[PDB]
Amino acid sequence: GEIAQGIKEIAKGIKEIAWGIKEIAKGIKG
Amino acid sequence: GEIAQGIKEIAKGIKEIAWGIKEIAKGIKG
Amino acid sequence: GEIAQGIKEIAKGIKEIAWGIKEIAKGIKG
Amino acid sequence: GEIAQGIKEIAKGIKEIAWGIKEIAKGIKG
Amino acid sequence: GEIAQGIKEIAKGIKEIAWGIKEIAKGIK
Amino acid sequence: GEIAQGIKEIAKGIKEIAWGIKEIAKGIKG
Amino acid sequence: GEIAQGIKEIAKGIKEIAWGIKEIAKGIK
Repeated sequence: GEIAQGIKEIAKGIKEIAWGIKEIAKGIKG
Repeated sequence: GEIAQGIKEIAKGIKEIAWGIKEIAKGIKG
Repeated sequence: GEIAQGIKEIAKGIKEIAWGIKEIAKGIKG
Repeated sequence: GEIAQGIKEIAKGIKEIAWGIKEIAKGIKG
Repeated sequence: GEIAQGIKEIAKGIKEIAWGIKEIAKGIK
Repeated sequence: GEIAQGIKEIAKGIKEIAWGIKEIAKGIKG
Repeated sequence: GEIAQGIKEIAKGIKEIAWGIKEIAKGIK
């Protein structure tokens, strides 16, 4: 259960990186 | 099943990062 | 236990990357 | 099989990130 | 034990990436 | 064996990201 | 053993990313 929870927290962090990269792409296009 | 679901969510986030990086590459090349 | 702890430490580092990427996006946006 | 498939999808997305990063390096060198 | 050690070495490297990214954000600012 | 192969494919893609990041560093330093 | 070896190769690649990101931060600075 602690392994499944760690993996889910990785997935959450990866989604937050994807959001940040999209914000960089928008900044560059500005 | 929760481990397989976490790994699939990581894969989804990584694909969204790939899309964002490609958008940055296109923005810079503009 | 050591595997679950290592995975949690990966998740912590990935969150720190997400914060850094957000700070880059803010810098680019001015 | 679902775990092996998720891991393979992570590998595919990571290779797509590598391609994008190489295109950023090309854009900067322009 | 070799798997746990490899995972811990990934964690260490990811933290060092985080520090570098923060330094980029400071450089841009 | 399918899990070991997926992990090795992730390792390959991570090395290709490392190469691209180094090419960015060289581009900027130019 | 093949799983432990793959994880160790990921750790090596992550450390090389960390080095590259540090070089970017130095370049911007």
